[PDB]
Amino acid sequence: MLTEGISIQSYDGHTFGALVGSPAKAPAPVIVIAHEILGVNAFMRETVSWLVDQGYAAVCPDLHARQAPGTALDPQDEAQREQAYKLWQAFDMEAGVGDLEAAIRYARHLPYSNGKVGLVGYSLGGALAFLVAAKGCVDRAVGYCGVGLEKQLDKVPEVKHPALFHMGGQDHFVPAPSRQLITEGFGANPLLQVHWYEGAGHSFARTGSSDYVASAAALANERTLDFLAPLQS
Repeated sequence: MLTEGISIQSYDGHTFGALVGSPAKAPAPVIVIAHEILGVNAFMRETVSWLVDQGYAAVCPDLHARQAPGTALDPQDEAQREQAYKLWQAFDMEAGVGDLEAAIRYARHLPYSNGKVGLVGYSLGGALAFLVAAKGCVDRAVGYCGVGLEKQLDKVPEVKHPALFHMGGQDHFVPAPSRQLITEGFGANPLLQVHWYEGAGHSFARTGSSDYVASAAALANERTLDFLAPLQS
């Protein structure tokens, strides 16, 4: 689902929609949400609503718009998971970062903005959140369950503002050696935090997932809100 009429234009003239949640009160910091491989779906709707309830405005851009506008896949359906994996395989990460940078610029200019913008990414969005933190577009970045972080360690010293990462300890995408590489690499830059959730799998914070772990999701989410709170006026 996207908000009708919202259109954000990127570096190369590509435009895309977004689901937008205005804040309960103005002004407010704005959180750009980088979605999973499944697009702007029920979990994104829940995430916008949650951040609005917590004193933010939120903007979830349609990152699959270069491939197919309005992707909103339900992870309960095998056919829809299959379409998501096909979209991910083809997804241009660099163009994703560009679209997120455009969404952040859009977020800064919203009429109720207090001048501060954060980014929170899940899955696909978690890996994009690290890349955006390296570019420095945002005031604070958060990434849940990003894949392939161990292949981006050269970017650790590029991070110049705080970024927080939540990672499952039983995430098959991040096996023991990868976890070790990420832990040692990220540890060199005190602007970064990486927290591991022992006993929790890849989608431990996604409501409805068979991977969901309430205790872990609760702790990660509490940490996220405490990390974002300094952006509030």
